[PDB]
Amino acid sequence: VSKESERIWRLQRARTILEFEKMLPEWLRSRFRMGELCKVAEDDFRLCLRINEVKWTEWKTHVSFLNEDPG
Amino acid sequence: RLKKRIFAAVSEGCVEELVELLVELQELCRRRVPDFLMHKLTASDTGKTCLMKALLNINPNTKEIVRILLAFAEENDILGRFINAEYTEEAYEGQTALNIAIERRQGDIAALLIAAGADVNAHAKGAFFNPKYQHEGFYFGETPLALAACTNQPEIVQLLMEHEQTDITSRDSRGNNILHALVTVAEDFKTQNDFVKRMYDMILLRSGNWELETTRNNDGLTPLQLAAKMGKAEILKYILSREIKEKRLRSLSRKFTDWAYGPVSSSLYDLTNVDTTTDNSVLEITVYNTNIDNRHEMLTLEPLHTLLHMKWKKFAKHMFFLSFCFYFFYNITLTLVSYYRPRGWLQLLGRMFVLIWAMCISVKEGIAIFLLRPSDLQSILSDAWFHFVFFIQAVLVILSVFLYLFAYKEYLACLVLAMALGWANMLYYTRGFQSMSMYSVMIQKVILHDVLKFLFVYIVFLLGFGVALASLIEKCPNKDCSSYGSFSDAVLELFKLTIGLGDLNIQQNSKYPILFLFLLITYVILTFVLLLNMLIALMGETVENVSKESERIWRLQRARTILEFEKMLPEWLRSRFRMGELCKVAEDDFRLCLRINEVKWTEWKTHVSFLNEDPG
Ligand SMILES: COc1ncnc(OC)c1C(=O)Nc1nc(C(F)(F)F)c(-c2ccnc(C(C)(C)C#N)c2)s1
Ligand SMILES: COc1ncnc(OC)c1C(=O)Nc1nc(C(F)(F)F)c(-c2ccnc(C(C)(C)C#N)c2)s1
Repeated sequence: VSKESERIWRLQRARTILEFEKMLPEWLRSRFRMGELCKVAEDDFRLCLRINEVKWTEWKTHVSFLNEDPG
Repeated sequence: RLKKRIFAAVSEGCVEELVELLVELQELCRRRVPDFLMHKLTASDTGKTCLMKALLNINPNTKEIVRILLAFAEENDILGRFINAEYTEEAYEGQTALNIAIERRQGDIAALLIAAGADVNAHAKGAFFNPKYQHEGFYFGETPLALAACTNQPEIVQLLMEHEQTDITSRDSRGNNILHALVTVAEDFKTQNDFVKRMYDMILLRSGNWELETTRNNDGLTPLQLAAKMGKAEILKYILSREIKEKRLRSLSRKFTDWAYGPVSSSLYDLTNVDTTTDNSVLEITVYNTNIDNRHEMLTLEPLHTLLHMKWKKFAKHMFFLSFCFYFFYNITLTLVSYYRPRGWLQLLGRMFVLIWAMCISVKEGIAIFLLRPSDLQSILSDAWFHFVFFIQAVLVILSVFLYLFAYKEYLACLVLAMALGWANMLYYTRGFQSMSMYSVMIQKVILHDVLKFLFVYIVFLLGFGVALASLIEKCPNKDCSSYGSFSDAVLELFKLTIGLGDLNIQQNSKYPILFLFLLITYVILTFVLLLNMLIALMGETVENVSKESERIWRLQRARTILEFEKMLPEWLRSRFRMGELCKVAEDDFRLCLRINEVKWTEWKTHVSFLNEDPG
């Protein structure tokens, strides 16, 4: 029942987030506008969302990346 | 341009012959002294060279590419200033090609660079490698040895440690050496699978000497005190009980099993920077730091656990019982002067007792509050909170005596409040005994968490339905025509409807009686649902969680009480108690060891080692 209450809270939270995003005008929505514009290919330039993670298990040489200088 | 051409030729890696041709052309242009060559081989803005740019972009043909690059550098007497070129940007300042070859987990190329003269003592002192927040930057110790250790590369660590020019005892920007950095980097077992403990053991044995463990960073913290400060419980458990059975590296041990026969084992733990006789030991740090929430797991490690147990048995049990007895008799006298109030032979003697003891309690708990750092008050079921209620009660007592000496009538409110709060504060002492600990923590959890939330929502219900049923009731010319008359009348009737002292059938006197009874039955149903909700939350959630949470809170309060009592004693008394006896460990070691005999009846192994084989 606590799973159920937490799940209901998360679902209604997402629902009211989307409700509130619909009330704003166009300019306020464009001023919030989640997502940074990023070039991912030769000429792609698609809006992305950045997520940092730390994994201490899958040790691999890093050969796929867009920037060679992290930060 | 040739710089961009060579850079792309060395980064793409699909063409090594193209960089060979460009290097032939570079030698041709150089035929026309070293500075022009390295200005055409390193990006002037950042400082990245063809070695860095080649190692950042790894491909199956990068070993031959770096061989070609180092050959061209050696054939020009420039290898020195080329293989040890570093960044210049304030983000990766000091990063070298060895750092880049180790972060890419390139063992062959790393051995190549070290055998070609790369300074293994380079310090990546840039804002990326010394960040302020994780996930933006990565702190490893600012050294290729620390980088190879922090990223689980035991073979590169062996290669760097078997080097002669390497420096294991080198301190980075923060003063952290390899061991402070390994402590800073350790996370958990469900996150790292416990390789930092293995790297710690390896780097400590290979450099067999106390210079790494006795080094203080820019905060004065050794690796052990640093593992205590940030709650690295696995690293701390490893260090605090670390037994080297090798005959030469046994002085690096902290626990010396010298006795084991069957399931029994009498070991000798080390108490050098542990047993509360130094500036800030592992015991005091482990007990007093409230920025981790891992103390429950760290106060169970063998030396700290037995040290707290023995401090208790020796003096703190008695000091706690005397504290409890004094507070109990102070509360009894406060009760007696509250009941027998004036409405001076021995009464004033007792009042002066409670007044001087209230002043003493007030100064004590006020001192404790002054040096009471935040993050202690993070949890409500924490001992730090009690200093506040003890202070408030002592303040109420002295304020009531002040108001009684003068001609005020409100001294009785303060006196009765002080008596009630003292009897409540006895809960601090019942949380110090063991059984009463579980009982009192369960009671206080119920109250402070669930009773207060339920009481907030229930006060909302009470006030709402009291206004609703009071506005529905017609004024009438002044004996009790109604029962839900004034607002306080309605709130009282609803409250004692909840606790079972109320009747649904009263003098109506209202003009909308069906709406009145609908609202009343709605109150009853909603408050039953709320009551049963709280009751279900209690009966389900706390049958398993607070069961152990009781032991957690008891252990924390016990440790904090033991340590403050030990601080209260005079220095000669502390010197008298001072658990732990001297023991010769090596040629000249002579450390204060604590003997702990542990019988584990689930033993399947054999023991052959000793310090005094003759069982004590
Ligand atoms: C709305 O329901 C609730 N919602 C949340 N919490 C609740 O309890 C606090 C309740 C509830 O009804 N509680 C109870 N009240 C009483 C009363 F004695 F007062 F009658 C209970 C009772 C009655 C008779 N014999 C016992 C013994 C001593 C055997 C036990 N045990 C207990 S039980
Ligand atoms: C007297 O017994 C009854 N007879 C007939 N109907 C009843 O229910 C309406 C009842 C009954 O239990 N009433 C109650 N009133 C209250 C009050 F909060 F208001 F004080 C209850 C209470 C008080 C304090 N902590 C709880 C916890 C959080 C432990 C729970 N759960 C519940 S319980």
